Amino acid sequence: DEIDAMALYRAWQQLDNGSCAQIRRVSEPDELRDIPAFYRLVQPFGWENPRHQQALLRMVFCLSAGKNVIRHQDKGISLGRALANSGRINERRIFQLIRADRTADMVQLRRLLTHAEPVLDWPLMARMLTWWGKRERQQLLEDFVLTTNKN
Amino acid sequence: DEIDAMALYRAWQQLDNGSCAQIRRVSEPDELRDIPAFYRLVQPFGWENPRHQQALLRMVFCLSAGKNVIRHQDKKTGISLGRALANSGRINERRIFQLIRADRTADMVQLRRLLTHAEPVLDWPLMARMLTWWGKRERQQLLEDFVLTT
Amino acid sequence: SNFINIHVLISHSPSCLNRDDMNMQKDAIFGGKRRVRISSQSLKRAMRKSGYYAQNIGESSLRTIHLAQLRDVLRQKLGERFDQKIIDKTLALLSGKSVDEAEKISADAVTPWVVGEIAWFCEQVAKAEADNLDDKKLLKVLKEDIAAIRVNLQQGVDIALSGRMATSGMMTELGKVDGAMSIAHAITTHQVDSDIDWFTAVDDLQEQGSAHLGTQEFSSGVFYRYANINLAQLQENLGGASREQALEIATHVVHMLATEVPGAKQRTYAAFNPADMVMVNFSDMPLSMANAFEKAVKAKDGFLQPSIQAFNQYWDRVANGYGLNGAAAQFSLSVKQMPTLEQLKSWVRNNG
Amino acid sequence: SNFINIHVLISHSPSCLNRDDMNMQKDAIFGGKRRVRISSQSLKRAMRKSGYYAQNIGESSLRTIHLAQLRDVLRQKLGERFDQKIIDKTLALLSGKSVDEAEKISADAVTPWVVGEIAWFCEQVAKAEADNLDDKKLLKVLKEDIAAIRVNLQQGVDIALSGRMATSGMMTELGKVDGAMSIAHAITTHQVDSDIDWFTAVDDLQEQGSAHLGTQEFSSGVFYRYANINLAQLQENLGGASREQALEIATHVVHMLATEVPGAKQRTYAAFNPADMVMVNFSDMPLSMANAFEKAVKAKDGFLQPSIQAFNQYWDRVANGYGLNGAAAQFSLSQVKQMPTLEQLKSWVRNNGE
Amino acid sequence: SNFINIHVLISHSPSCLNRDDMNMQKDAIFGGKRRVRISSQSLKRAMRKSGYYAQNIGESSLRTIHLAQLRDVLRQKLGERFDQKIIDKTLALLSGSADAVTPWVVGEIAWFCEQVAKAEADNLDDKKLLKVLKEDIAAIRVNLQQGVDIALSGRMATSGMMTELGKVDGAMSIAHAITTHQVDSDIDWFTAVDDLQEQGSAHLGTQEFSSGVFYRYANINLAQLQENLGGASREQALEIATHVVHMLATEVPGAKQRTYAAFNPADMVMVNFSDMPLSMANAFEKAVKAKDGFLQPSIQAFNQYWDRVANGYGLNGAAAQFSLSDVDPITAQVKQMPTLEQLKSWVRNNG
DNA sequence: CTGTTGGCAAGCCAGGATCTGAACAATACCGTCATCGAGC
DNA sequence: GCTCGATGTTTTATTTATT
RNA sequence: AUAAACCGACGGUAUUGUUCAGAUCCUGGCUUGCCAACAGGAGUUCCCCGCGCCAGCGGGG
Repeated sequence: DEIDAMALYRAWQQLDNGSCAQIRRVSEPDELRDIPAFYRLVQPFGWENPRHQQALLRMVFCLSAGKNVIRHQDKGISLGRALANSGRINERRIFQLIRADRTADMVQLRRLLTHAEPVLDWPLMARMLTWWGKRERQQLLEDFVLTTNKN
Repeated sequence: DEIDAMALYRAWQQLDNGSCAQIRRVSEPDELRDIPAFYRLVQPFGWENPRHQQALLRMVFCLSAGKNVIRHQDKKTGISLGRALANSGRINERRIFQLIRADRTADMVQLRRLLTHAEPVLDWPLMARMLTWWGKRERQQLLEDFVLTT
Repeated sequence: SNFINIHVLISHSPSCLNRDDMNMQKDAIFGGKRRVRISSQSLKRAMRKSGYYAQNIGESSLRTIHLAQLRDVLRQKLGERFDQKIIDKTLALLSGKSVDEAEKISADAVTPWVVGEIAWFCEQVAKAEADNLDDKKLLKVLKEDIAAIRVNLQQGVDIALSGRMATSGMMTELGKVDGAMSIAHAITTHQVDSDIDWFTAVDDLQEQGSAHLGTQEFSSGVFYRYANINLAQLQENLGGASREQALEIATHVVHMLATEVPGAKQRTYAAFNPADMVMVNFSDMPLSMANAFEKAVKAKDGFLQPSIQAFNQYWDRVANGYGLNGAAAQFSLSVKQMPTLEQLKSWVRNNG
Repeated sequence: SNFINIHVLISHSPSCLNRDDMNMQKDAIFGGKRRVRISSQSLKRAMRKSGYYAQNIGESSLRTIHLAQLRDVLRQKLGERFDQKIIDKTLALLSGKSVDEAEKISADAVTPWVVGEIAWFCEQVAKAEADNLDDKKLLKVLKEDIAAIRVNLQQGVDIALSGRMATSGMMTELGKVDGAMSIAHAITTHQVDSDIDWFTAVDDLQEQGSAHLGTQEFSSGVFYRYANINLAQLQENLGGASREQALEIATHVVHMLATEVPGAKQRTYAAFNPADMVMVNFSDMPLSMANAFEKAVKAKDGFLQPSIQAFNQYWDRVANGYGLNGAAAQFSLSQVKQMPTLEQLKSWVRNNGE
Repeated sequence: SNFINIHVLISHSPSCLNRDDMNMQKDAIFGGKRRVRISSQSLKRAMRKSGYYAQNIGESSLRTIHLAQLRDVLRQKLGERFDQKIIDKTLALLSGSADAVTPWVVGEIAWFCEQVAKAEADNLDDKKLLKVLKEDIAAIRVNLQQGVDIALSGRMATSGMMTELGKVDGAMSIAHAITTHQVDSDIDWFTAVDDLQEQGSAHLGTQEFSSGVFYRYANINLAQLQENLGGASREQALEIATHVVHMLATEVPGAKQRTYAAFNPADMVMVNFSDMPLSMANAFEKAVKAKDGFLQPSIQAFNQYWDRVANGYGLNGAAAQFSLSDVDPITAQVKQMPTLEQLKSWVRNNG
């Protein structure tokens, strides 16, 4: 019972310019529940199932930073290692992500993605966005601090 | 392969006031995962390798008791932790029992409290090995050292 | 059915109701996970010393190893019924120890005594030496009929429920009682990592700091009490009581097991919680439900709801699998639905 | 009935009323979820040291482990009534410690002392001295009547309520007390993720940065205080007092448990909140309603309303389930006699629940 | 097949169901790790003395053995060593159309025949012979009214049997019960409070105790059971086997049970037929690690083990598995049973 | 039927001290060799 | 067929470490 | 059918009573989100029906 992350990535990359343009326009993830093209995208990924649908909200909202923002690589590079590898993010901003409340965290993450334009392993990040909670924030900070401090 | 415990000791010793102050206010070992200064401290000592992770959590907690609470003193085996705690003459035996009988995370809290009280003089790499393993044998040994010394 | 099975699910707020040699909470590994434990002996003594027990069942036995102090007590209590000599010799015959005027006379081990039972016995001793009947033959004669002595155990029911052994004296032959009931240690249905209380004692003549700094282990818990009464044995141990009397006693055991909680650290933690769930079941052979909690209950809007649910599910699995159909009543509060504990108690009183 | 149960639901604005050795809030896992905690001992000290106690009950006990300081204090306070020799001798008998002129004499542990009680003992020791009575024999004959000593506990009620332990001295026979009042650690009905105040200290002679940086854990909460008084024990501990007196004391305990709040960090967090809900339940066996919050109360226009809700509901369930028909009287700020004012509840408790 | 293999997984709450001369839990090293143990003798006694056993095996129908009906086959069997005079005299004094005969009966009767022959040779009889052989006769009589108990469990500790043929092994073999996982036992530090002692308690002690998921194994020699029942049928043997299954699934030693009360039933019972009896204990040679309890991983490990080795070990043959859990099942070669009774009936009908 | 791109994301400096960590009482008993002849 | 009781024989080795 | 066979280590038991973690403390100074833009194109609509100039109009769906 897991969302095929790579399939969703491909679905987004192949999606018509119009629909994805409609999706990027959203300001916060909940607003995605008012866009038709959204459902049209996340329908073959079990949007009917609630847990899957919160997960999907986050995943799509991160995928809507741009279409060439998140260059999916493949072993795997975590989000922390990626944002650290960009060299464009300072630690205080990562803190400003992991301390942010509901919805706001996703916005800050979107801005961080636009800013860093990270090369990462997407399915890993998808798993992270699914269990978005104290453990993933923690390991995010861990990866970021380590990768930064090695340089 | 094995954690350079003295290097970690000196590292902790010449750490800036800030990072140190951040590591100190932790209230249980796992919380050290929230402090960036911790990662920057233990990264050269093999943190990105899991076994080392657990060991280092214990070590850095015990050190987080304070910069001047664990006095390293070279070998003339060397002063074991139990011996040190007894040598302080401040620690009641019953507390040592309660320590060696305790369970995970609680044991480290109680140990840090004991260390804070005794301010022990000991062979630090030795205690570091002990913390690395920390099986039931090590805890019994702690208790028996403490008893034989008094 | 011969067996009365009592199951209790009881939640306790933060407390420390049972500790070991080092004042830490008693625990037990179950299903690979640590559970907080309340020992069965603690439960039994908590029950037998309760006000309810005193009002409804009677006097708890007198458990002691100090035979001199006991001698004095019996003299004070059985003095206007017997002469001191007979009392002394009776104690000396039951214990196997010489009862003189020593300051300290010690028995073989801690042993439960019933004052009434002793009275009956010294009646027998009186009528024995009066008929010039020595001690050995007296032992034979008394060995020929034990039921009477067990009616003297009707005067000390906790011995009829929990049992008694003796290694010395005539008790060795006459006081050998196998407990009627049977009871398990209370273990939590979930894993527990016990909290620690860092406390200080503030001195009113010491301005600087405190006079004591210490730690105290404690925790919250959803405990599973189990206890089945053997019944035919309860009838035997009471001298041949009826099934009604045994059923009523069992009812009292249900009430106590549902409501009694050890007084340990309750003047400073006060976990005076009654059982949220109680279930009684008649059966041919004993059945414990502890394996409902072999897989530790994971929290879900509390530990109590998933515990009761898990209990019910396992109960159904067992009943369906082994084809058990003994009468059963559950009282719940969160097989029977028992709006009140009293209805469940009367239901038990009436053979189910 | 014998048992007076006291339930309190009280909300505190963000604060830190009880902390450990790490300046962290005291907590307790209940129903699988963290609850901010206020220990019983803190409540008790906050009560016996409170102005209300002093004005309504009297002087609290003198709790100390330093027998030298205590020696001096007793020498001063009883010097107008006893020879220093028998004051010293008395303290030495009670403590099981030798009292000379040492600057440092330590007891076994922190012990509750009542000056009037020790004075009474001084009268006794004086009489024994005048009758050339062996110290052992004095212990014997004094052991034959604990009641009087407990009247001397009338002069120190906090001991009568919370008890006293003894490991050395004559106290081990004469001074052991079972607390009448039992009380629980106040725990939040809901889950709590405590916040952190990251503070500075600005040095007026330092331009670049602050002199100190730190963090302090704090949180708001809806606490469930529970405390039942045992009563017959309260009459016994006071030397055979009357039920009426015990009821007056119990009433005072209700007031305090409804109004008294620990002084910790109140100078900088000032969570001086009075209790919104107070139910005294008269009854026959001790009963705690903590399990009403076993399932963590979830927020719904506050934690207060849903908490009083859950409490009332579980109260009903238990009441009819176990057939508890004792008296039962409650007071609130929003079969169970309802009271508009706390004072009417108090007056109700004084009248044996009528 | 000739053998019935009975496998049981049964989980016990904190208890001490079998100890040694130091009151320590019995254990055994398996796969280099300590397992708590319940000895074979304790388990088998727990069965043999149980009420269920007494009702269904003790008071069985084939219980009583009539020396009368056994006259002819005895007459030939012993007829080669003794003549019919001595044989009939023996039979008649013992008692005061059968096809076959239980070997221990033949043996003991043959001994009695030796005795009465040597009694005639020396010139003696009357109450002399009936006082020399009083206790012996009493014995053989009590045993002659316990045929099923003797066939299943073997002769009792004090039997009266006198011949090499009267060394009756039970038909059932019970292995020691061992836990499927490593166990570090718990300690209970208890006090005994004196009601006459002010300071402290009157006794202090410790009691070792532990939980545990146990694996009971037992097998039944059908042929030997029939032969020890005077040439009974396979079906009757299967009824006895049914009872053995029930007892091995429900019976628990009474040791320390008054105070720890581990009255737990089996969570899994499997029965399979084979020519070679095998224990599936090697399913737990690598000690089972706990994942949400020790029970589910134990059953799972059992299933996986069976799936792996059953074919090669020649365990092909009838196999049924009653279970309370919903863990992924065995190979489809094993017939699943929802109630214990359906399993027992599956056993009655020869699988 | 059709939805875009570039360019850019900061630095300084600062995290404390005082003082305190308990005592008493209690840790069991039985049986798991044998002989002989006597009294019962 | 036993339970009773006196009775054949014989014991002591220590005492501060560190996976 | 193996130093095998047959074959319980058994019974009794509160770890108890006493206890603030506490006093002091700005997170603070600087900063456009900005530049381009018709919502227009495109009559497929699958039936029953009534009246025609055959172009196309209606009522019921």
